[PDB]
Amino acid sequence: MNTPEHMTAVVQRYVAALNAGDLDGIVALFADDATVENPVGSEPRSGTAAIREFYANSLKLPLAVELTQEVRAVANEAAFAFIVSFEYQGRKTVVAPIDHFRFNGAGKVVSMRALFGEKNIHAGA
Amino acid sequence: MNTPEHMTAVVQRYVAALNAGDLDGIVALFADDATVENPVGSEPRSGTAAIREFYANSLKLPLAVELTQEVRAVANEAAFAFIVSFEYQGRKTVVAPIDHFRFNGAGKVVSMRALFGEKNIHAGA
Ligand SMILES: C[C@]12CC[C@H]3[C@@H](CC[C@H]4CC(=O)CC[C@@H]43)[C@@H]1CCC2=O
Ligand SMILES: C[C@]12CC[C@H]3[C@@H](CC[C@H]4CC(=O)CC[C@@H]43)[C@@H]1CCC2=O
Repeated sequence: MNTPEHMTAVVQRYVAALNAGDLDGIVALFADDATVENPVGSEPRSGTAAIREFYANSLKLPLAVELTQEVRAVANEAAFAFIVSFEYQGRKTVVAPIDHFRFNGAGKVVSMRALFGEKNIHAGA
Repeated sequence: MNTPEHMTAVVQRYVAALNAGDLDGIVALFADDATVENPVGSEPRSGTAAIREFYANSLKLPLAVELTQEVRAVANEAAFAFIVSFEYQGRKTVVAPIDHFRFNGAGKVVSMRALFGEKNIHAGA
């Protein structure tokens, strides 16, 4: 069973791996047949290869990632609020999404969706 | 056509309605075949009648509801972090869930899922 402690630990590990640029660390949290929809509304990317490619590309820039509130976890799901800060096109940018994870029996993330829109993307020029 | 601005406005109306105990106002935001899963993992309430009953029971005891961060809205979906505060017989409780709304083309909410676990239910004060 997915304990709240496990799902919370996985969310923390995810954020830590992103903040450190640990690609293998991020991918290791996902099932081999998992799906990533980032952002919500974009083409779903499934399978280890597609997931690795997505994060590999995201990590081409140093990302400062931090949780901004307590993790919500119940049943086999977790949701969390956080910020991702980086410099893009010579402008300080802070994105504030809410991510949602679904876990399987092995405690692996089988589906992740990052919900953020244009109004959650803050570029300070 | 359902847009990000519309969904965000609906989340604001939803929170204001919860604070006013406006059952009709809350229900008016949902589609006829909408569903409510509170909390995530429990049997979903389906249809106007069931949804109304859910909110009637959920608001018997007055709730102070507040968005704690910006609303996230994109492609027919929205997610928001907030708190629900109430007191009963001297016992204060603050619940911090993350809600996920899915909207249909007509701009009505077809799905509401409230993700929170016991770790998100804070007693004491
Ligand atoms: C700034 C940006 C949106 C915010 C996106 C960024 C690409 C990397 C991802 C990585 C994240 O983890 C949070 C959101 C951020 C886009 C590049 C083009 C664009 O518009
Ligand atoms: C049942 C409950 C009040 C109703 C709250 C619920 C937490 C999730 C939120 C989600 C909503 O969008 C509607 C109101 C509902 C509380 C858990 C503890 C409690 O008393």
